Amino acid sequence: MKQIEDKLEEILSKGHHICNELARIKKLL
Amino acid sequence: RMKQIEDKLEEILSKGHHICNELARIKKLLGER
Amino acid sequence: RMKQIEDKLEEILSKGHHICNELARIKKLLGER
Amino acid sequence: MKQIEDKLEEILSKGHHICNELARIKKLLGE
Repeated sequence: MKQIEDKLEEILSKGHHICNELARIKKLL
Repeated sequence: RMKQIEDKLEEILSKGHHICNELARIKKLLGER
Repeated sequence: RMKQIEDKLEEILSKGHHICNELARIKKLLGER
Repeated sequence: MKQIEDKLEEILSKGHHICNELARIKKLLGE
């Protein structure tokens, strides 16, 4: 379970990064 | 055409935030039992 | 409870694949004009 | 423009990675 939970938190944190990137791209366009 | 793409990006990053919230919920549940 | 979480992960999977397809579409459009 | 495209390709790349990871996790929980 700890590996699953740590992987979901990794994916979480990358999804947040992806949302920030798409926000940045939207503003440039 | 550009306004359509900007609005689609806003939609996707909204859905992306929702997905992340759903995964955080799942992570919480999986740690309890 | 576990079956519910597995089914939700399959929903999220599907939605993430759809999102990627949408972004690939956007990437195509933005390179044309 | 090339910067934007290359970032979108990085992102959807990583999205495919995320989907494979979630598919792996679903299988593990199926136990």
